[PDB]
Amino acid sequence: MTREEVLQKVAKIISNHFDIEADQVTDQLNIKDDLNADSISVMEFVLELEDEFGTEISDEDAEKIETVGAAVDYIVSNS
Repeated sequence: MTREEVLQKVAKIISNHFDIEADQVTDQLNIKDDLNADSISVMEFVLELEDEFGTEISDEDAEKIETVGAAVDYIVSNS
């Protein structure tokens, strides 16, 4: 629910789904681009995060909030 739990989970699920480093994952390293994750996948990642954390993610911002920081900064700031 907090920035910690969220940041961790996201970093884990992401570092687990892709071949990125859970330690390298930085706000300046968008996974969507870095990993080049597909578009459809976004519909899934944006869901799990919205479910686990329990927050509504817009359809537009959902295209920007696809980075380590762009994610937590959204889930947290949104609460």
